Amino acid sequence: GPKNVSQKDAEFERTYVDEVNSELVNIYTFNHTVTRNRTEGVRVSVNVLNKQKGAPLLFVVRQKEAVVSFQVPLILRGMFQRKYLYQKVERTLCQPPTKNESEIQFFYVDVSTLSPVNTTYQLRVSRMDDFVLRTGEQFSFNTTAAQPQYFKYEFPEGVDSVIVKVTSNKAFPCSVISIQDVLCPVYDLDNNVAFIGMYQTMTKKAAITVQRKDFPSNSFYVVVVVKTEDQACGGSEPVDQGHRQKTLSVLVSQAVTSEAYVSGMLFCLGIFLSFYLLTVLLACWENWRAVFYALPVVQLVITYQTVVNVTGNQDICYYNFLCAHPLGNLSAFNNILSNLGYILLGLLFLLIILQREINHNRALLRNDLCALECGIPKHFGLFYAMGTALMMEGLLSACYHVCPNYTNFQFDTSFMYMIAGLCMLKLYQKRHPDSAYACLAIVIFFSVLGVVFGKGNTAFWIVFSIIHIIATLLLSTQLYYVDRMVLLVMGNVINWSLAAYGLIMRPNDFASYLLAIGICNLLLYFAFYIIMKLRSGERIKLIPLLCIVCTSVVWGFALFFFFQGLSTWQKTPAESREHNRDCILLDFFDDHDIWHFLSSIAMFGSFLVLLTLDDDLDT
Amino acid sequence: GPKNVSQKDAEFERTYVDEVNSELVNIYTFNHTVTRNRTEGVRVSVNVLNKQKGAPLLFVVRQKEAVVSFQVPLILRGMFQRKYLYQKVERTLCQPPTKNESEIQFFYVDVSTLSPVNTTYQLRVSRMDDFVLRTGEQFSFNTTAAQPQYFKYEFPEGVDSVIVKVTSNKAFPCSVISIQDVLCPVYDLDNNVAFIGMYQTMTKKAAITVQRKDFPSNSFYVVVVVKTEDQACGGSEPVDQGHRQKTLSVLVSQAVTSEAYVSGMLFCLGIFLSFYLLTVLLACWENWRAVFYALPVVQLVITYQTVVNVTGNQDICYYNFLCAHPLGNLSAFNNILSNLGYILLGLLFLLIILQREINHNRALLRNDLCALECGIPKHFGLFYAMGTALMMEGLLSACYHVCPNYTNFQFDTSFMYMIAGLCMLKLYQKRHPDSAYACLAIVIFFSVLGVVFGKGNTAFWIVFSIIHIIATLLLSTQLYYVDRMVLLVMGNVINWSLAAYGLIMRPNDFASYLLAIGICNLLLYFAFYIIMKLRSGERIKLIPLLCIVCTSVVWGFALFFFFQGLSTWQKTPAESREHNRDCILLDFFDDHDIWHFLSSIAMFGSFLVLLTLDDDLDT
Ligand SMILES: *[C@@H]1O[C@H](CO)[C@@H](O[C@@H]2O[C@H](CO)[C@@H](O)[C@H](O)[C@H]2NC(C)=O)[C@H](O)[C@H]1NC(C)=O
Ligand SMILES: *[C@@H]1O[C@H](CO)[C@@H](O[C@@H]2O[C@H](CO)[C@@H](O)[C@H](O)[C@H]2NC(C)=O)[C@H](O)[C@H]1NC(C)=O
Ligand SMILES: *[C@@H]1O[C@H](CO)[C@@H](O[C@@H]2O[C@H](CO)[C@@H](O)[C@H](O)[C@H]2NC(C)=O)[C@H](O)[C@H]1NC(C)=O
Ligand SMILES: *[C@@H]1O[C@H](CO)[C@@H](O[C@@H]2O[C@H](CO)[C@@H](O)[C@H](O)[C@H]2NC(C)=O)[C@H](O)[C@H]1NC(C)=O
Ligand SMILES: *[C@@H]1O[C@H](CO)[C@@H](O)[C@H](O)[C@H]1NC(C)=O
Ligand SMILES: *[C@@H]1O[C@H](CO)[C@@H](O)[C@H](O)[C@H]1NC(C)=O
Ligand SMILES: *[C@@H]1O[C@H](CO)[C@@H](O)[C@H](O)[C@H]1NC(C)=O
Ligand SMILES: *[C@@H]1O[C@H](CO)[C@@H](O)[C@H](O)[C@H]1NC(C)=O
Ligand SMILES: *[C@@H]1O[C@H](CO)[C@@H](O)[C@H](O)[C@H]1NC(C)=O
Ligand SMILES: *[C@@H]1O[C@H](CO)[C@@H](O)[C@H](O)[C@H]1NC(C)=O
Ligand SMILES: [Zn+2]
Ligand SMILES: [Zn+2]
Repeated sequence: GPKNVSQKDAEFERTYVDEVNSELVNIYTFNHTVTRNRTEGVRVSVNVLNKQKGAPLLFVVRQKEAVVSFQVPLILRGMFQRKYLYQKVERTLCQPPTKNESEIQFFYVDVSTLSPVNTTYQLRVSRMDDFVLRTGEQFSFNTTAAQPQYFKYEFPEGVDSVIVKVTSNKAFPCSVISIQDVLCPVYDLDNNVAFIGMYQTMTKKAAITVQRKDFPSNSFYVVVVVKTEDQACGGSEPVDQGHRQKTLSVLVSQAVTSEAYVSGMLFCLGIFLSFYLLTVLLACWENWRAVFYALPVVQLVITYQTVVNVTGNQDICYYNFLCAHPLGNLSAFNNILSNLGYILLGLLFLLIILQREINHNRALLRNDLCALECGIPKHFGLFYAMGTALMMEGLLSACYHVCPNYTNFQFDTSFMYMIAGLCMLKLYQKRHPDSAYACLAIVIFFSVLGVVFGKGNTAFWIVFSIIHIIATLLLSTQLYYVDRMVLLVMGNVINWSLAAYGLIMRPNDFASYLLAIGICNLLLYFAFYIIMKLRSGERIKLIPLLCIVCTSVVWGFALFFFFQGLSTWQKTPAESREHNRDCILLDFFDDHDIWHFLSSIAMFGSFLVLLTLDDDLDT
Repeated sequence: GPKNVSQKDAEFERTYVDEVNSELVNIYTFNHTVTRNRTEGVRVSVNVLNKQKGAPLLFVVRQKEAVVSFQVPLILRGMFQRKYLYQKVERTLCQPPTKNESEIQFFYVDVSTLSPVNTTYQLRVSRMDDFVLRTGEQFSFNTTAAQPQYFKYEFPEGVDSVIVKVTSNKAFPCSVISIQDVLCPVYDLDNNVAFIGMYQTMTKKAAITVQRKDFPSNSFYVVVVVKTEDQACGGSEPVDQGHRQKTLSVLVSQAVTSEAYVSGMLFCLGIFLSFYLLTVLLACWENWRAVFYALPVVQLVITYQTVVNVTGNQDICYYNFLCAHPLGNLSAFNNILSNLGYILLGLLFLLIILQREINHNRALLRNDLCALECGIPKHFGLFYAMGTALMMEGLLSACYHVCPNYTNFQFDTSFMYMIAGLCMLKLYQKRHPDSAYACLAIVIFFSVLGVVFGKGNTAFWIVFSIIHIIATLLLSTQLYYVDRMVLLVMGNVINWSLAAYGLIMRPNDFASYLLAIGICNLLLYFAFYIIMKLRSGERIKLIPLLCIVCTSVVWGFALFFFFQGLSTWQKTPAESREHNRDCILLDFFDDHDIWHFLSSIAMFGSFLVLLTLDDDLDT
């Protein structure tokens, strides 16, 4: 007649080799017994042998309630009208749940083409024996840009959230890992995948935190889809592309139940309400025996945070996805407690100055002669800024850590130098009792130029490297005697030891690097201040000296953890996600959160250097 | 046998009514003669009559080089697992260009289902006689969420850019208008549409500017896709949804060729190099006859601008899409020249102060007695700020107008009050020659609270309304005699006339509204300053008075155009795009760009009030 329609009764796990004309159509009738409980996923797999350029095979999979139709050799899209041609196509068949416990279910495969030559294909329908994922058990597979895959997970009895971790041992097939509910169809194509769910482009690691209140089915599909071009991960006639494949590994493990939150917050209070206990008991017994930054920052952040929450495109906020414990609508709630050190110490510092000035004033009322002529003259208008600034660093970082990003970046660390600036100002306002804000603004502007060029050319880096060493020998002679020539020994080597470290690494983060120059230069001056006392008639009581060794150590651990993550921020969040790590402390905090703890203790303990350093000069 | 396969030879523009079992499949063989030049688009259309709940029809359209397969009644997705069921499906068939001038082309339709009851459908394949769009000719059609449509445009001989304008007379089907190249397939589904191209959610208006350098085919497809739920436009068992349809209208018109740019830029220079000409000729003949805002602003903007340029999601930047002439990578280049008034007048102002102070200093060298005791004492450290501030308002608005948005919003107008503040400070520093920055920061913070609540509840508005009238009677008695009680007459009514206007409209924009309070309150004080002179022995020369009438008028036109668009910024850029308008002046500038022109002339002409107002007090 017009055409030829052949109706074979097909079988699972067998390979059929056949031929189709422009005048022949093949229909295969597969059938499987589905069970309500032990769902198994069917998976079709076709492969056209030595196809010419004439006309594709057209494959239709007809279930009871869905039609899925593709054409082999599949042709996929590049950026600039580039085409890729895959000879081998695979697809898992979505199928909805059943009201009966077990029932027989049919589906048909229809193979046809409109080319006048006998095309030979290779059809094999095989059942998946590893569909449903199990909690805490690794699993490996393969996928290409023509053969997307997806697996099922269903939450156990009494697990309210999991974290789907997917890893790969190599870089450049670029996968997308979407997470979708269990209602057919499954959006596992390059165009479909971004439609719904909450995805994550991966290169070596992806981690998605899932909570079963969003899934009334108590289950979800994990969908892995490779991409034709690697531009979104930092890479560089149809072009056959079947030679490019990706091996992966998926592990689903339960998240922290509820105690890591309670035992995490009872750790911040336990070591900062400890200082309040300590100083009060130390002071009591012994004695008688800015807004211009608050406004623009926050309202951008609230706008930016909800975007992912309402879109599920997790390439926006540069969290540490392996340790990011959500609470409410906050996706990294453990990076916000970490900023309790500033809010609880920058305030405690102010209380110290209050009573210090209040205790002082009574001496004038007592008509003390010392208060008028003995000791360095009082100036507590700068201490009230250091105490104020610290409290404002734990508020512009708690707002940065709601979506860390290239845009949001300057908010925290730029204000950090201000704190370091006041320490530099106070020492110079001490010895020479008779401005720098431009330099802090310049540094921010330089970091802004270092923000417009953070991944800037290495030519820019050596420009900064050269300029820094010029400013190294410039400020060297500003404060310049055997002891004086001792200064330039370390004052120039340490800066060399840092600028050189820049070229060896070229951290994509810049402002955070300048912070390293900040302390590493400043911390030297403290010694330069102390060596003045030791090599003169000046002395040190045990109260200030004790606050010198301790704070010189907490600046050691802090600068260690501040270095544990320094390159853990790159372009293309897919690359920046390769560096995430599990939670070190209490399984709630990681390296960075330790830095927010140690920095606030390093700084507060260096304020109480200045406060009591020149307190032996009273008499 | 196993099934029944019927092979009909079908015909165009006829309606076939047939039945299918779980044991019958229909195959229709359509054929059309395609021509290289006059491409016509085929369009299938199926409709299932009184379908039960059992099992869908499955439709496959098999061309020579593509398979398109759906299932009727189509089921579409809501937000929270809501399903919608369409009984009627339509689709235009994509088909690639032909190497022959004209050739016969076949395609098959396959109708089959797996339900055991005779389902009756209604298949009609009809050719489209209005496929290819023509330049400058309106065109109307219809579409639903099951029947997406797309049309073709190909650029004429010598037209380098067009603007696709689509309008609708009603609001709430939410369409998406993508623009894609002419390579099959066409992504005209809810999931596909966002994949590639450059789309725009519409409610009443959409306008996409297209440039044929991005399309080597010299043509593109305009794709219209309705949406099931109206949430993205501000709205509120499967639920049958075929009763909801959208009528549209598409007009493609050529953009400004090249002269609107040259004749636009030769308009900014012609009226600001005019002032330089004017004042120099007026002065010469007659006489002898901050950085803390530059850094955070810009680098966010460059990051934000390229996102649309690399994604084509034009619901991000709140341009005026009907008048937005691109140049380079800037999408609204006519909103950036408009800010040449500040850069060219805030600088000219400084030149005035220079020679004013330079001419002054020689009087002291000449040992003039007047310069020491006659006239109000000189203080040009505040004028050098007003001249500096103006130049910095035409730089934080030229950076805002690269993507206007809720986040980017505060950059320009917040700094505007600073300029108004110095004018208020100068007058009070004049009469009382012996701070407000907190109020400007508070206003920004209040506008920040008005930014966190811009669309805030009307309860918030009346709070501001009540508080403003309290501050109306508060500052009234600060500066308080028949003339003194004249002050409170207008000083309180005008503020009432504004706060009341707020409740009648409740503009979603807030900071811009506060600007209206800014001038409308400030502008009254100028009169309050002038009425002091007129009702005393004080006088006015013709040089200052001339600069009073003129600047009181340019504050009339400016506040007119500043009101022509005040609600033209809402939530959901689909709604905010209903308010766009064509270009008024030179077909390059619109209402807002006139405001950037008149504001800079209104301000500069009010500085030269203060400069020369009290210049009759010399002797
Ligand atoms: C369902 O498919 C199976 C194939 O897996 C069919 O079972 C075959 O039946 C034939 C005829 O008796 C025998 O070769 C075997 O019993 C089966 N073949 C196998 C297991 O390879 C079965 O007929 C199909 N069901 C229906 C209703 O057609
Ligand atoms: C993924 O693909 C790789 C091939 O790239 C598979 O590795 C092959 O299969 C087994 C397992 O090692 C060996 O017998 C072959 O020699 C392997 N080939 C190579 C080149 O290594 C791997 O098994 C696949 N992963 C699966 C099936 O889970
Ligand atoms: C292409 O389709 C057309 C239908 O539009 C077929 O033309 C029909 O041919 C029959 C047989 O002679 C006659 O009824 C008319 O000539 C046509 N019917 C119409 C116009 O309604 C034509 O046969 C098809 N071509 C092929 C090769 O099958
Ligand atoms: C879009 O649909 C409307 C119906 O909602 C069509 O209007 C109908 O068709 C013609 C044109 O006015 C009239 O004879 C009918 O009475 C109209 N019905 C109603 C209720 O107004 C309109 O024609 C369609 N647009 C097209 C086909 O371009
Ligand atoms: C296939 O078509 C040919 C026509 O040449 C003829 O043998 C018959 O119609 C069909 N036979 C089979 C086995 O399909
Ligand atoms: C199982 O499914 C069949 C349809 O194949 C249906 O007729 C039957 O009612 C179902 N079982 C029960 C217990 O309802
Ligand atoms: C293959 O093509 C030949 C034409 O040479 C034709 O006779 C034959 O029927 C086709 N199919 C097979 C299975 O040989
Ligand atoms: C349809 O199937 C029936 C079987 O009951 C039989 O008439 C024949 O096989 C087929 N007839 C037609 C016209 O398709
Ligand atoms: C027109 O198309 C046919 C295929 O149907 C092809 O054989 C022929 O070569 C084409 N015409 C020319 C001039 O190449
Ligand atoms: C409709 O269903 C009946 C069963 O009652 C069956 O006999 C018949 O073949 C079906 N088709 C038509 C066209 O009547
Ligand atoms: Zn931090
Ligand atoms: Zn503006």
